Amino acid sequence: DIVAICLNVSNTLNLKPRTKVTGAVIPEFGAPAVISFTTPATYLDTQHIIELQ
Amino acid sequence: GVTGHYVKNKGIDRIVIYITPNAGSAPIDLKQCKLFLMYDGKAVSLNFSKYDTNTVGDFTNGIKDIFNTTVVKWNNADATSFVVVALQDDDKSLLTNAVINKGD
Ligand SMILES: [Ca+2]
Repeated sequence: DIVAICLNVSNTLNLKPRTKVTGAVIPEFGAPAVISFTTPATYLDTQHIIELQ
Repeated sequence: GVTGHYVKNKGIDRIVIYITPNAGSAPIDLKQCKLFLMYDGKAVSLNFSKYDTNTVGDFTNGIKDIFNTTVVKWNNADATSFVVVALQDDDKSLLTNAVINKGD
């Protein structure tokens, strides 16, 4: 299976450029998935969807 | 390329340096770049500064003369900064947050 966890971060975390984001999805049992990315140096208006990790 | 303006009996007063990205380069955030220059007694670093009211002077559609003061607005070129004039940019990247990408 593949499934997408959807999070709206607009007011909660302030993801401007050059910003490190760290985290995990932790299940009831078993090993966590590790989220780890740094947002790009430049965001362009021609490319509103970005691949982060 | 580099080009420059001579005031009579004085010497070169101002210079304009034309810059472009290399093939395949990822986009460069011009407003963080620093320019180091050496000459007969001084080694100076200059930092980006905004054109009048806008991030980059929009001359995508041509300039009568790059050195005429009233057209071009040289005034923010202080002794410690530079300003950027956008000469070709399809995607509006220069014009908006000052990012050079392919073909600019
Ligand atoms: Ca561009």
